[PDB]
Amino acid sequence: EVEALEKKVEALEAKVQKLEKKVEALEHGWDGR
Amino acid sequence: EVEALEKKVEALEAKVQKLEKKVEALEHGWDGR
Amino acid sequence: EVEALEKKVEALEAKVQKLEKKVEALEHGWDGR
Repeated sequence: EVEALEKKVEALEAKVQKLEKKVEALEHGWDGR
Repeated sequence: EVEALEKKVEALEAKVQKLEKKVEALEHGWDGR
Repeated sequence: EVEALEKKVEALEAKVQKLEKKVEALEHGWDGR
């Protein structure tokens, strides 16, 4: 498990980082969005 | 721990998938949103 | 690993909770957003 868990957590971290950026752009209205 | 960790990661994956869909709908403006 | 995994999952849970709130505010248009 622990190896599989490591991979899924790393996937999630990448996805959470991208969502934070997208949501921060939506909240601030960057680039006319 | 490892059993608890598995459950929380699975919860997070579901939540991250729903957030991606919602944010992709906000970014693309689907359905007048 | 398992200790490191616990910390990253906890970080992710906090971040996912904040994103849910922000996205729910964007979807519902709370506070004129």
